[PDB]
Amino acid sequence: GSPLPVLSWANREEVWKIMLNKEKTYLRDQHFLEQHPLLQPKMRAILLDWLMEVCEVYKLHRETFYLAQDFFDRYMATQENVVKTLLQLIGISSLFIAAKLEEIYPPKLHQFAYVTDGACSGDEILTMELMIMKALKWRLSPLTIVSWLNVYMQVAYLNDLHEVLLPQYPQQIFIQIAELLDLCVLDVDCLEFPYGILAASALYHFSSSELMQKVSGYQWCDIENCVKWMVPFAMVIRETGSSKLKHFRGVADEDAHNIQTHRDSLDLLDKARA
Amino acid sequence: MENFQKVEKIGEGTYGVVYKARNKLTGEVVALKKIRLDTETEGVPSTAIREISLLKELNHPNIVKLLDVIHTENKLYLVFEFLHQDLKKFMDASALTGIPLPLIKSYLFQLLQGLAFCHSHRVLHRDLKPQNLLINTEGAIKLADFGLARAFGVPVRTYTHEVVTLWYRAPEILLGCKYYSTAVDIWSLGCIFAEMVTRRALFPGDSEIDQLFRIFRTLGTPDEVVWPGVTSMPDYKPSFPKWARQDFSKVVPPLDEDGRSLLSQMLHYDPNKRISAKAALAHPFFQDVTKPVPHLRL
Ligand SMILES: CC1(NC(=O)O[C@@H]2CC[C@H](c3cc(NC(=O)Cc4ccc(S(C)(=O)=O)cc4)n[nH]3)C2)CC1
Repeated sequence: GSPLPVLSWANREEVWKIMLNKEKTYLRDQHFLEQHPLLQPKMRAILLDWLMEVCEVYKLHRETFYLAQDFFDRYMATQENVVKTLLQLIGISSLFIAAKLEEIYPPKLHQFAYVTDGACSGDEILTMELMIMKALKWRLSPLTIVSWLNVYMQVAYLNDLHEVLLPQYPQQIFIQIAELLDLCVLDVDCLEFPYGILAASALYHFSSSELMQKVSGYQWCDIENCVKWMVPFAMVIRETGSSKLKHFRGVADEDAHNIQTHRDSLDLLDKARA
Repeated sequence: MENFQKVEKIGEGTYGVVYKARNKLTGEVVALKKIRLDTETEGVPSTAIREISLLKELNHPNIVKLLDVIHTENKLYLVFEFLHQDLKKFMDASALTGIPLPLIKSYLFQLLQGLAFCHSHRVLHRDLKPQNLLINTEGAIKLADFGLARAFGVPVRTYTHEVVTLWYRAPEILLGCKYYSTAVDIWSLGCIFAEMVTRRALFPGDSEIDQLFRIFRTLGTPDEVVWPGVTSMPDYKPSFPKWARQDFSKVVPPLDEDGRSLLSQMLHYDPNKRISAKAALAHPFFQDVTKPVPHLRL
Protein backbone atom coordinates (compact mmCIF):
# COMPACT_ATOMS: atom_id res chain seq x y z
CA GLY A 1 0.00 0.00 0.00
CA SER A 2 0.84 3.70 -0.26
CA PRO A 3 0.66 5.91 2.87
CA LEU A 4 1.41 9.23 1.15
CA PRO A 5 -1.45 11.76 0.93
CA VAL A 6 -2.62 13.35 -2.31
CA LEU A 7 0.40 15.20 -3.71
CA SER A 8 -0.07 18.40 -5.69
CA TRP A 9 3.29 18.10 -7.49
CA ALA A 10 2.90 14.50 -8.73
CA ASN A 11 0.73 11.41 -8.48
CA ARG A 12 0.89 10.17 -4.88
CA GLU A 13 1.00 6.59 -6.17
CA GLU A 14 3.66 7.40 -8.78
CA VAL A 15 6.04 8.98 -6.25
CA TRP A 16 5.60 5.99 -3.93
CA LYS A 17 6.03 3.39 -6.68
CA ILE A 18 9.22 5.14 -7.82
CA MET A 19 10.60 5.01 -4.27
CA LEU A 20 9.64 1.32 -4.13
CA ASN A 21 10.95 0.48 -7.61
CA LYS A 22 14.43 1.83 -6.90
CA GLU A 23 14.63 -0.38 -3.80
CA LYS A 24 14.86 -3.28 -6.27
CA THR A 25 17.71 -1.50 -8.07
CA TYR A 26 19.81 -1.41 -4.88
CA LEU A 27 20.59 -4.97 -3.75
CA ARG A 28 21.79 -5.99 -0.30
CA ASP A 29 23.12 -9.36 0.86
CA GLN A 30 23.13 -10.10 4.59
CA HIS A 31 25.95 -12.63 4.01
CA PHE A 32 28.34 -10.67 1.79
CA LEU A 33 31.10 -11.32 4.35
CA GLU A 34 31.19 -14.94 3.16
CA GLN A 35 32.91 -13.47 0.09
CA HIS A 36 35.59 -12.17 2.51
CA PRO A 37 36.47 -15.20 4.68
CA LEU A 38 39.19 -13.24 6.52
CA LEU A 39 36.61 -10.81 7.97
CA GLN A 40 34.18 -11.28 10.85
CA PRO A 41 30.76 -9.64 11.33
CA LYS A 42 31.95 -7.79 14.46
CA MET A 43 34.52 -5.81 12.46
CA ARG A 44 31.69 -4.22 10.47
CA ALA A 45 30.05 -3.01 13.69
CA ILE A 46 33.32 -1.51 14.96
CA LEU A 47 33.79 0.38 11.68
CA LEU A 48 30.22 1.68 11.44
CA ASP A 49 30.32 2.72 15.10
CA TRP A 50 33.54 4.62 14.39
CA LEU A 51 31.95 6.40 11.42
CA MET A 52 29.08 7.45 13.70
CA GLU A 53 31.46 9.14 16.13
CA VAL A 54 33.25 10.81 13.21
CA CYS A 55 29.92 12.19 12.00
CA GLU A 56 29.07 13.70 15.39
CA VAL A 57 32.47 15.41 15.72
CA TYR A 58 32.03 17.20 12.39
CA LYS A 59 28.25 17.47 12.94
CA LEU A 60 27.41 15.44 9.84
CA HIS A 61 23.81 14.50 9.13
CA ARG A 62 22.34 11.08 9.87
CA GLU A 63 21.68 10.72 6.13
CA THR A 64 25.42 11.09 5.53
CA PHE A 65 26.28 8.18 7.84
CA TYR A 66 23.65 5.85 6.37
CA LEU A 67 24.84 6.73 2.86
CA ALA A 68 28.33 5.64 3.91
CA GLN A 69 26.89 2.47 5.44
CA ASP A 70 25.02 1.60 2.24
CA PHE A 71 28.05 2.39 0.07
CA PHE A 72 30.19 0.18 2.32
CA ASP A 73 27.84 -2.82 2.30
CA ARG A 74 27.15 -2.68 -1.45
CA TYR A 75 30.81 -2.19 -2.38
CA MET A 76 31.79 -5.22 -0.30
CA ALA A 77 29.19 -7.34 -2.11
CA THR A 78 31.14 -6.65 -5.33
CA GLN A 79 34.60 -7.38 -3.88
CA GLU A 80 36.32 -10.54 -2.64
CA ASN A 81 38.93 -11.04 0.11
CA VAL A 82 39.62 -7.89 2.17
CA VAL A 83 42.07 -7.45 5.05
CA LYS A 84 41.30 -5.64 8.32
CA THR A 85 43.65 -2.72 7.65
CA LEU A 86 41.78 -1.97 4.40
CA LEU A 87 38.45 -1.58 6.22
CA GLN A 88 39.28 1.86 7.62
CA LEU A 89 40.14 3.22 4.16
CA ILE A 90 36.93 1.89 2.58
CA GLY A 91 34.84 3.24 5.44
CA ILE A 92 36.30 6.74 5.58
CA SER A 93 36.17 7.02 1.77
CA SER A 94 32.52 5.95 1.72
CA LEU A 95 31.89 8.71 4.25
CA PHE A 96 33.90 11.12 2.09
CA ILE A 97 31.67 10.39 -0.91
CA ALA A 98 28.59 10.64 1.30
CA ALA A 99 29.61 13.95 2.88
CA LYS A 100 30.24 15.55 -0.52
CA LEU A 101 26.79 14.38 -1.68
CA GLU A 102 24.69 15.47 1.31
CA GLU A 103 26.41 18.32 3.18
CA ILE A 104 26.24 21.91 1.97
CA TYR A 105 29.75 22.70 3.28
CA PRO A 106 31.39 19.28 3.69
CA PRO A 107 34.72 18.79 5.48
CA LYS A 108 37.89 18.95 3.42
CA LEU A 109 39.83 15.91 2.24
CA HIS A 110 42.69 16.22 4.74
CA GLN A 111 40.21 16.25 7.64
CA PHE A 112 38.95 12.84 6.52
CA ALA A 113 42.58 11.72 6.45
CA TYR A 114 43.15 13.45 9.81
CA VAL A 115 40.63 11.37 11.78
CA THR A 116 42.29 8.14 10.58
CA ASP A 117 45.32 8.94 12.81
CA GLY A 118 47.58 8.81 9.77
CA ALA A 119 46.49 5.33 8.67
CA CYS A 120 44.94 6.86 5.52
CA SER A 121 46.45 9.60 3.37
CA GLY A 122 44.57 12.08 1.22
CA ASP A 123 45.67 10.34 -1.98
CA GLU A 124 44.62 6.96 -0.59
CA ILE A 125 41.11 8.32 0.01
CA LEU A 126 40.86 9.77 -3.51
CA THR A 127 41.99 6.44 -4.97
CA MET A 128 39.46 4.59 -2.81
CA GLU A 129 36.52 6.90 -3.57
CA LEU A 130 36.97 6.28 -7.31
CA MET A 131 37.14 2.51 -6.85
CA ILE A 132 33.99 2.60 -4.70
CA MET A 133 31.97 4.72 -7.12
CA LYS A 134 33.10 2.73 -10.17
CA ALA A 135 32.35 -0.63 -8.53
CA LEU A 136 28.88 0.60 -7.50
CA LYS A 137 28.20 1.61 -11.14
CA TRP A 138 27.83 5.18 -9.79
CA ARG A 139 24.56 4.14 -8.11
CA LEU A 140 24.99 6.58 -5.23
CA SER A 141 21.37 7.69 -4.62
CA PRO A 142 19.78 5.04 -2.38
CA LEU A 143 16.93 5.35 0.12
CA THR A 144 18.72 5.02 3.44
CA ILE A 145 17.29 3.54 6.63
CA VAL A 146 17.05 7.00 8.17
CA SER A 147 15.37 8.51 5.09
CA TRP A 148 12.43 6.11 5.50
CA LEU A 149 12.08 7.17 9.14
CA ASN A 150 11.83 10.80 7.99
CA VAL A 151 8.96 9.83 5.67
CA TYR A 152 7.21 7.82 8.38
CA MET A 153 7.49 10.68 10.88
CA GLN A 154 6.01 13.27 8.52
CA VAL A 155 3.02 11.06 7.67
CA ALA A 156 2.44 10.29 11.35
CA TYR A 157 2.09 14.04 12.04
CA LEU A 158 0.23 14.98 8.86
CA ASN A 159 -2.36 17.67 9.49
CA ASP A 160 -5.76 17.70 7.81
CA LEU A 161 -4.12 20.09 5.32
CA HIS A 162 -1.92 17.58 3.50
CA GLU A 163 1.51 19.19 2.99
CA VAL A 164 4.14 16.44 3.05
CA LEU A 165 7.20 18.45 1.96
CA LEU A 166 7.40 20.88 4.90
CA PRO A 167 8.76 19.04 7.97
CA GLN A 168 6.68 18.90 11.14
CA TYR A 169 7.18 16.20 13.79
CA PRO A 170 8.67 15.99 17.31
CA GLN A 171 12.45 15.90 17.24
CA GLN A 172 12.57 14.14 20.63
CA ILE A 173 10.80 10.97 19.48
CA PHE A 174 12.59 10.99 16.11
CA ILE A 175 16.05 10.64 17.67
CA GLN A 176 14.76 7.87 19.95
CA ILE A 177 13.69 5.72 17.00
CA ALA A 178 16.95 6.58 15.23
CA GLU A 179 18.80 5.31 18.31
CA LEU A 180 17.21 1.88 17.84
CA LEU A 181 18.07 1.89 14.13
CA ASP A 182 21.67 2.95 14.82
CA LEU A 183 22.03 -0.18 16.96
CA CYS A 184 20.35 -2.58 14.52
CA VAL A 185 22.52 -1.36 11.63
CA LEU A 186 25.63 -2.57 13.48
CA ASP A 187 24.36 -6.15 13.08
CA VAL A 188 24.95 -7.43 9.55
CA ASP A 189 21.79 -9.57 9.59
CA CYS A 190 19.66 -6.42 9.16
CA LEU A 191 20.33 -6.50 5.40
CA GLU A 192 17.99 -9.50 5.19
CA PHE A 193 15.14 -6.99 5.58
CA PRO A 194 14.67 -3.99 3.27
CA TYR A 195 15.54 -0.55 4.60
CA GLY A 196 11.88 0.49 4.56
CA ILE A 197 10.99 -2.57 6.64
CA LEU A 198 13.70 -1.89 9.23
CA ALA A 199 12.57 1.72 9.75
CA ALA A 200 8.91 0.71 10.01
CA SER A 201 9.79 -2.04 12.49
CA ALA A 202 11.70 0.41 14.70
CA LEU A 203 8.76 2.82 14.56
CA TYR A 204 6.43 0.00 15.62
CA HIS A 205 8.42 -0.69 18.79
CA PHE A 206 7.91 2.96 19.83
CA SER A 207 4.27 3.17 18.69
CA SER A 208 1.85 0.52 17.42
CA SER A 209 0.99 -1.58 14.39
CA GLU A 210 -1.88 0.77 13.51
CA LEU A 211 0.37 3.84 13.48
CA MET A 212 3.06 1.90 11.59
CA GLN A 213 0.61 0.79 8.90
CA LYS A 214 -0.91 4.26 8.42
CA VAL A 215 2.48 5.88 7.77
CA SER A 216 4.41 3.00 6.13
CA GLY A 217 1.68 1.18 4.19
CA TYR A 218 3.16 -2.21 5.12
CA GLN A 219 0.95 -4.88 6.64
CA TRP A 220 1.83 -6.48 9.97
CA CYS A 221 2.75 -9.73 8.20
CA ASP A 222 5.43 -7.89 6.19
CA ILE A 223 7.31 -6.59 9.25
CA GLU A 224 6.55 -9.42 11.70
CA ASN A 225 9.74 -11.23 10.71
CA CYS A 226 11.75 -8.02 11.10
CA VAL A 227 9.97 -7.06 14.34
CA LYS A 228 10.73 -10.48 15.83
CA TRP A 229 14.36 -10.07 14.76
CA MET A 230 14.47 -6.51 16.14
CA VAL A 231 13.05 -7.84 19.44
CA PRO A 232 16.39 -8.07 21.34
CA PHE A 233 17.64 -4.70 20.08
CA ALA A 234 14.39 -2.98 21.09
CA MET A 235 14.55 -4.06 24.74
CA VAL A 236 18.20 -3.09 25.23
CA ILE A 237 17.15 0.45 24.31
CA ARG A 238 14.17 0.24 26.67
CA GLU A 239 16.27 -1.09 29.56
CA THR A 240 18.69 1.86 29.44
CA GLY A 241 16.06 4.46 28.51
CA SER A 242 15.53 6.99 25.74
CA SER A 243 18.11 9.60 24.78
CA LYS A 244 17.67 13.37 24.93
CA LEU A 245 17.75 15.75 21.97
CA LYS A 246 21.18 17.36 21.88
CA HIS A 247 21.96 20.92 20.81
CA PHE A 248 24.88 21.42 18.41
CA ARG A 249 26.58 24.82 18.26
CA GLY A 250 26.27 26.29 14.78
CA VAL A 251 23.29 24.05 13.94
CA ALA A 252 19.79 25.51 14.04
CA ASP A 253 17.44 23.93 16.57
CA GLU A 254 14.92 23.10 13.82
CA ASP A 255 17.62 20.86 12.29
CA ALA A 256 19.13 19.55 15.54
CA HIS A 257 17.51 16.12 15.22
CA ASN A 258 19.10 15.44 11.81
CA ILE A 259 22.64 15.51 13.26
CA GLN A 260 24.23 12.10 13.77
CA THR A 261 25.03 11.22 17.39
CA HIS A 262 27.12 8.47 18.94
CA ARG A 263 26.70 6.40 22.09
CA ASP A 264 29.16 3.71 23.16
CA SER A 265 26.73 0.91 22.19
CA LEU A 266 28.77 -2.15 21.02
CA ASP A 267 28.11 -3.81 24.38
CA LEU A 268 24.42 -3.25 23.62
CA LEU A 269 24.79 -5.15 20.35
CA ASP A 270 26.22 -8.05 22.38
CA LYS A 271 23.31 -8.09 24.83
CA ALA A 272 20.95 -8.52 21.87
CA ARG A 273 22.82 -11.63 20.69
CA ALA A 274 21.84 -13.41 23.92
CA MET B 1 38.58 6.54 -24.95
CA GLU B 2 40.01 5.41 -28.29
CA ASN B 3 37.00 5.43 -30.64
CA PHE B 4 36.21 9.09 -29.83
CA GLN B 5 37.72 11.99 -31.77
CA LYS B 6 37.18 15.56 -30.61
CA VAL B 7 35.60 17.80 -33.26
CA GLU B 8 35.02 21.14 -31.53
CA LYS B 9 34.92 22.63 -28.04
CA ILE B 10 31.31 23.35 -27.08
CA GLY B 11 32.29 25.50 -24.11
CA GLU B 12 33.91 25.86 -20.69
CA GLY B 13 31.87 27.07 -17.72
CA THR B 14 30.70 26.01 -14.29
CA TYR B 15 29.76 22.66 -15.85
CA GLY B 16 33.36 22.00 -16.90
CA VAL B 17 35.01 21.50 -20.29
CA VAL B 18 32.56 20.14 -22.88
CA TYR B 19 33.78 18.94 -26.29
CA LYS B 20 31.86 17.69 -29.30
CA ALA B 21 33.25 14.26 -30.16
CA ARG B 22 32.56 11.86 -33.03
CA ASN B 23 32.81 8.07 -32.96
CA LYS B 24 34.99 7.01 -35.87
CA LEU B 25 33.53 3.52 -36.37
CA THR B 26 29.82 4.17 -35.78
CA GLY B 27 29.55 7.82 -36.81
CA GLU B 28 27.92 8.70 -33.48
CA VAL B 29 28.46 12.21 -32.13
CA VAL B 30 28.44 12.80 -28.37
CA ALA B 31 29.06 15.65 -25.96
CA LEU B 32 32.15 14.87 -23.88
CA LYS B 33 32.57 16.58 -20.50
CA LYS B 34 36.22 16.48 -19.39
CA ILE B 35 37.15 16.58 -15.70
CA ARG B 36 40.84 16.89 -14.80
CA LEU B 37 41.27 15.05 -11.50
CA ASP B 38 44.87 16.18 -10.94
CA THR B 39 43.56 19.74 -10.50
CA GLU B 40 40.83 18.77 -8.00
CA THR B 41 42.19 18.63 -4.45
CA GLU B 42 38.92 17.18 -3.12
CA GLY B 43 38.76 14.37 -5.68
CA VAL B 44 35.70 14.10 -7.90
CA PRO B 45 33.73 17.37 -7.48
CA SER B 46 30.51 17.17 -5.50
CA THR B 47 28.63 18.62 -8.48
CA ALA B 48 29.96 15.78 -10.66
CA ILE B 49 29.10 13.01 -8.18
CA ARG B 50 25.58 14.42 -7.82
CA GLU B 51 25.00 14.90 -11.55
CA ILE B 52 26.25 11.41 -12.48
CA SER B 53 24.19 9.58 -9.85
CA LEU B 54 21.05 11.63 -10.55
CA LEU B 55 21.26 11.20 -14.33
CA LYS B 56 21.85 7.44 -14.15
CA GLU B 57 18.35 7.22 -12.62
CA LEU B 58 16.65 9.96 -14.68
CA ASN B 59 16.20 8.27 -18.07
CA HIS B 60 13.58 10.32 -19.92
CA PRO B 61 13.17 11.48 -23.54
CA ASN B 62 13.21 15.14 -22.43
CA ILE B 63 16.37 14.83 -20.29
CA VAL B 64 19.83 14.82 -21.88
CA LYS B 65 21.10 11.28 -21.36
CA LEU B 66 24.33 10.38 -19.59
CA LEU B 67 25.73 7.58 -21.75
CA ASP B 68 28.94 6.56 -19.96
CA VAL B 69 31.40 7.55 -17.23
CA ILE B 70 35.00 6.73 -18.17
CA HIS B 71 37.98 7.08 -15.82
CA THR B 72 41.15 6.79 -17.92
CA GLU B 73 44.27 8.69 -16.76
CA ASN B 74 43.72 11.08 -13.84
CA LYS B 75 40.73 12.33 -15.86
CA LEU B 76 37.00 11.66 -15.70
CA TYR B 77 35.10 11.69 -19.00
CA LEU B 78 31.30 12.04 -18.95
CA VAL B 79 29.73 10.96 -22.24
CA PHE B 80 26.43 12.74 -22.92
CA GLU B 81 23.95 12.66 -25.76
CA PHE B 82 24.57 15.44 -28.29
CA LEU B 83 22.12 18.20 -29.24
CA HIS B 84 23.17 20.84 -31.74
CA GLN B 85 21.78 24.02 -30.18
CA ASP B 86 20.61 25.55 -26.91
CA LEU B 87 17.32 27.39 -26.57
CA LYS B 88 18.96 30.78 -25.96
CA LYS B 89 20.73 30.70 -29.33
CA PHE B 90 17.47 29.59 -30.97
CA MET B 91 15.45 32.42 -29.40
CA ASP B 92 18.09 34.95 -30.47
CA ALA B 93 18.08 33.59 -34.02
CA SER B 94 14.26 33.80 -33.92
CA ALA B 95 14.12 37.24 -32.28
CA LEU B 96 13.14 39.12 -35.44
CA THR B 97 10.67 36.58 -36.86
CA GLY B 98 9.43 35.22 -33.52
CA ILE B 99 9.15 31.56 -32.55
CA PRO B 100 5.92 30.06 -33.98
CA LEU B 101 3.23 29.63 -31.35
CA PRO B 102 2.72 25.88 -32.08
CA LEU B 103 6.46 25.39 -31.49
CA ILE B 104 6.38 27.39 -28.25
CA LYS B 105 3.47 25.25 -27.06
CA SER B 106 5.32 22.08 -28.08
CA TYR B 107 8.56 23.13 -26.38
CA LEU B 108 6.86 24.15 -23.13
CA PHE B 109 4.83 20.92 -23.12
CA GLN B 110 7.99 18.82 -23.44
CA LEU B 111 9.79 20.87 -20.79
CA LEU B 112 6.90 20.33 -18.37
CA GLN B 113 7.04 16.59 -19.10
CA GLY B 114 10.74 16.33 -18.33
CA LEU B 115 10.25 18.50 -15.25
CA ALA B 116 7.30 16.43 -14.02
CA PHE B 117 9.52 13.36 -14.40
CA CYS B 118 12.26 15.04 -12.34
CA HIS B 119 9.84 16.04 -9.59
CA SER B 120 8.13 12.63 -9.43
CA HIS B 121 11.64 11.23 -8.89
CA ARG B 122 12.13 13.86 -6.14
CA VAL B 123 14.77 15.84 -8.04
CA LEU B 124 14.99 19.63 -8.21
CA HIS B 125 16.85 21.06 -11.20
CA ARG B 126 17.43 24.53 -9.66
CA ASP B 127 19.07 26.01 -12.78
CA LEU B 128 16.43 26.14 -15.53
CA LYS B 129 17.64 28.79 -17.97
CA PRO B 130 17.56 28.89 -21.79
CA GLN B 131 21.29 28.05 -21.88
CA ASN B 132 20.49 24.74 -20.15
CA LEU B 133 17.66 23.80 -22.55
CA LEU B 134 18.90 21.93 -25.61
CA ILE B 135 17.05 21.26 -28.87
CA ASN B 136 17.70 18.95 -31.80
CA THR B 137 16.69 18.96 -35.47
CA GLU B 138 13.67 16.71 -34.79
CA GLY B 139 11.55 19.15 -32.76
CA ALA B 140 12.62 17.94 -29.31
CA ILE B 141 13.87 19.99 -26.34
CA LYS B 142 15.66 18.52 -23.33
CA LEU B 143 16.79 19.49 -19.84
CA ALA B 144 20.56 19.61 -19.38
CA ASP B 145 23.22 20.54 -16.81
CA PHE B 146 22.14 18.77 -13.61
CA GLY B 147 25.25 19.93 -11.72
CA LEU B 148 23.17 22.26 -9.55
CA ALA B 149 20.40 19.68 -9.10
CA ARG B 150 19.58 18.01 -5.80
CA ALA B 151 17.32 15.17 -4.73
CA PHE B 152 14.90 16.31 -2.04
CA GLY B 153 13.54 14.17 0.76
CA VAL B 154 9.96 13.77 1.94
CA PRO B 155 9.80 16.01 3.89
CA VAL B 156 12.55 18.36 2.67
CA ARG B 157 15.04 20.17 4.90
CA THR B 158 16.91 23.46 4.55
CA TYR B 159 18.92 23.24 1.32
CA THR B 160 21.53 25.47 -0.35
CA HIS B 161 20.55 29.15 -0.41
CA GLU B 162 20.69 31.54 -3.39
CA VAL B 163 20.23 28.91 -6.11
CA VAL B 164 19.10 29.44 -9.74
CA THR B 165 20.46 32.11 -12.07
CA LEU B 166 19.23 35.55 -11.04
CA TRP B 167 16.88 36.25 -13.97
CA TYR B 168 15.01 32.97 -13.39
CA ARG B 169 15.12 32.91 -9.57
CA ALA B 170 11.81 32.53 -7.75
CA PRO B 171 10.70 35.30 -5.36
CA GLU B 172 10.69 32.96 -2.35
CA ILE B 173 14.42 32.41 -2.88
CA LEU B 174 15.05 36.16 -3.19
CA LEU B 175 13.15 36.70 0.08
CA GLY B 176 15.21 34.06 1.91
CA CYS B 177 12.83 31.16 2.51
CA LYS B 178 14.10 28.40 4.80
CA TYR B 179 12.67 25.47 2.82
CA TYR B 180 11.93 25.16 -0.89
CA SER B 181 11.10 22.42 -3.36
CA THR B 182 9.55 21.94 -6.80
CA ALA B 183 7.99 25.41 -7.09
CA VAL B 184 11.33 27.06 -7.92
CA ASP B 185 11.61 25.15 -11.21
CA ILE B 186 8.07 26.09 -12.27
CA TRP B 187 8.87 29.78 -11.77
CA SER B 188 11.96 29.45 -13.97
CA LEU B 189 9.88 27.72 -16.64
CA GLY B 190 7.26 30.47 -16.46
CA CYS B 191 9.99 33.04 -17.07
CA ILE B 192 11.26 30.94 -19.99
CA PHE B 193 7.68 30.64 -21.29
CA ALA B 194 7.18 34.42 -21.38
CA GLU B 195 10.68 34.87 -22.81
CA MET B 196 9.80 32.64 -25.78
CA VAL B 197 6.65 34.72 -26.35
CA THR B 198 8.18 38.19 -26.04
CA ARG B 199 11.70 37.28 -27.29
CA ARG B 200 13.03 39.15 -24.25
CA ALA B 201 13.82 38.19 -20.66
CA LEU B 202 10.81 38.68 -18.39
CA PHE B 203 12.74 39.91 -15.32
CA PRO B 204 16.28 40.91 -16.39
CA GLY B 205 17.56 42.04 -13.01
CA ASP B 206 21.12 43.00 -12.12
CA SER B 207 20.98 42.57 -8.32
CA GLU B 208 18.88 40.61 -5.85
CA ILE B 209 16.84 43.67 -4.86
CA ASP B 210 16.53 44.82 -8.49
CA GLN B 211 15.40 41.34 -9.52
CA LEU B 212 12.76 41.42 -6.78
CA PHE B 213 11.54 44.90 -7.71
CA ARG B 214 11.28 43.90 -11.37
CA ILE B 215 9.04 41.03 -10.27
CA PHE B 216 7.02 43.40 -8.08
CA ARG B 217 6.68 45.90 -10.94
CA THR B 218 5.00 43.28 -13.15
CA LEU B 219 3.07 41.01 -10.76
CA GLY B 220 2.40 43.61 -8.05
CA THR B 221 3.94 43.90 -4.60
CA PRO B 222 2.63 40.80 -2.77
CA ASP B 223 0.89 40.93 0.59
CA GLU B 224 -0.44 38.44 3.15
CA VAL B 225 -3.61 37.83 1.12
CA VAL B 226 -1.95 36.80 -2.14
CA TRP B 227 0.96 35.15 -0.29
CA PRO B 228 0.43 34.13 3.34
CA GLY B 229 3.59 34.68 5.37
CA VAL B 230 5.40 36.97 2.92
CA THR B 231 5.62 39.78 5.49
CA SER B 232 7.45 37.43 7.90
CA MET B 233 10.16 36.35 5.45
CA PRO B 234 13.75 37.31 6.38
CA ASP B 235 14.42 39.55 3.38
CA TYR B 236 10.97 41.19 3.35
CA LYS B 237 10.94 44.90 4.11
CA PRO B 238 7.82 46.98 4.87
CA SER B 239 9.52 49.77 2.88
CA PHE B 240 9.05 47.85 -0.39
CA PRO B 241 7.26 50.11 -2.91
CA LYS B 242 3.67 49.25 -3.79
CA TRP B 243 3.30 48.46 -7.50
CA ALA B 244 0.06 47.35 -9.13
CA ARG B 245 -0.13 44.10 -11.07
CA GLN B 246 0.08 44.72 -14.80
CA ASP B 247 -2.50 43.29 -17.18
CA PHE B 248 -1.07 40.19 -18.84
CA SER B 249 -2.38 41.58 -22.15
CA LYS B 250 0.59 43.97 -21.90
CA VAL B 251 3.11 41.55 -20.35
CA VAL B 252 2.58 38.84 -22.99
CA PRO B 253 0.60 40.49 -25.82
CA PRO B 254 0.78 37.58 -28.31
CA LEU B 255 -0.51 35.08 -25.73
CA ASP B 256 -4.17 34.04 -25.84
CA GLU B 257 -6.38 33.62 -22.78
CA ASP B 258 -5.36 29.98 -22.30
CA GLY B 259 -1.69 30.96 -22.37
CA ARG B 260 -2.12 33.89 -19.99
CA SER B 261 -3.93 31.61 -17.53
CA LEU B 262 -1.14 29.02 -17.53
CA LEU B 263 1.55 31.70 -17.25
CA SER B 264 -0.22 33.32 -14.29
CA GLN B 265 -0.40 29.99 -12.44
CA MET B 266 3.30 29.34 -13.11
CA LEU B 267 4.12 32.82 -11.75
CA HIS B 268 1.98 32.66 -8.60
CA TYR B 269 3.76 34.28 -5.66
CA ASP B 270 2.70 31.60 -3.17
CA PRO B 271 4.86 28.49 -3.78
CA ASN B 272 2.10 26.33 -2.28
CA LYS B 273 -0.40 27.68 -4.83
CA ARG B 274 1.98 27.76 -7.80
CA ILE B 275 0.86 25.23 -10.40
CA SER B 276 2.74 21.94 -10.53
CA ALA B 277 4.42 20.51 -13.61
CA LYS B 278 1.94 17.63 -13.82
CA ALA B 279 -1.06 19.94 -13.38
CA ALA B 280 0.32 22.31 -16.02
CA LEU B 281 0.28 19.41 -18.50
CA ALA B 282 -3.48 19.15 -17.91
CA HIS B 283 -4.06 22.87 -18.53
CA PRO B 284 -6.40 23.70 -21.47
CA PHE B 285 -3.43 25.40 -23.12
CA PHE B 286 -2.33 21.92 -24.26
CA GLN B 287 -5.81 20.44 -24.83
CA ASP B 288 -5.05 20.32 -28.57
CA VAL B 289 -1.63 18.72 -28.05
CA THR B 290 -2.65 15.96 -25.62
CA LYS B 291 -5.69 13.89 -24.67
CA PRO B 292 -6.26 12.85 -21.04
CA VAL B 293 -5.90 9.25 -19.92
CA PRO B 294 -8.81 7.48 -18.16
CA HIS B 295 -8.35 7.88 -14.41
CA LEU B 296 -8.98 4.84 -12.21
CA ARG B 297 -11.15 6.21 -9.39
CA LEU B 298 -10.27 3.53 -6.86
C1 LIG C 1 26.96 23.06 -22.42
C2 LIG C 1 25.86 23.18 -21.38
N1 LIG C 1 26.05 22.66 -20.00
C3 LIG C 1 25.91 21.28 -19.68
O1 LIG C 1 26.25 20.85 -18.58
O2 LIG C 1 25.38 20.35 -20.59
C4 LIG C 1 25.59 18.91 -20.37
C5 LIG C 1 27.03 18.35 -20.60
C6 LIG C 1 27.16 17.99 -22.11
C7 LIG C 1 25.75 17.68 -22.62
C8 LIG C 1 25.39 18.24 -23.99
C9 LIG C 1 25.52 19.53 -24.56
C10 LIG C 1 25.02 19.49 -25.92
N2 LIG C 1 24.94 20.60 -26.88
C11 LIG C 1 25.05 22.00 -26.62
O3 LIG C 1 25.26 22.36 -25.45
C12 LIG C 1 24.94 23.18 -27.66
C13 LIG C 1 26.11 23.33 -28.71
C14 LIG C 1 26.47 22.34 -29.64
C15 LIG C 1 27.54 22.49 -30.56
C16 LIG C 1 28.37 23.63 -30.65
S1 LIG C 1 29.74 23.81 -31.82
C17 LIG C 1 29.15 24.63 -33.26
O4 LIG C 1 30.23 22.53 -32.22
O5 LIG C 1 30.77 24.62 -31.26
C18 LIG C 1 28.00 24.60 -29.70
C19 LIG C 1 26.94 24.47 -28.77
N3 LIG C 1 24.59 18.19 -26.15
N4 LIG C 1 24.83 17.48 -25.00
C20 LIG C 1 24.81 18.11 -21.44
C21 LIG C 1 24.93 24.40 -21.55
C22 LIG C 1 24.43 23.06 -21.99
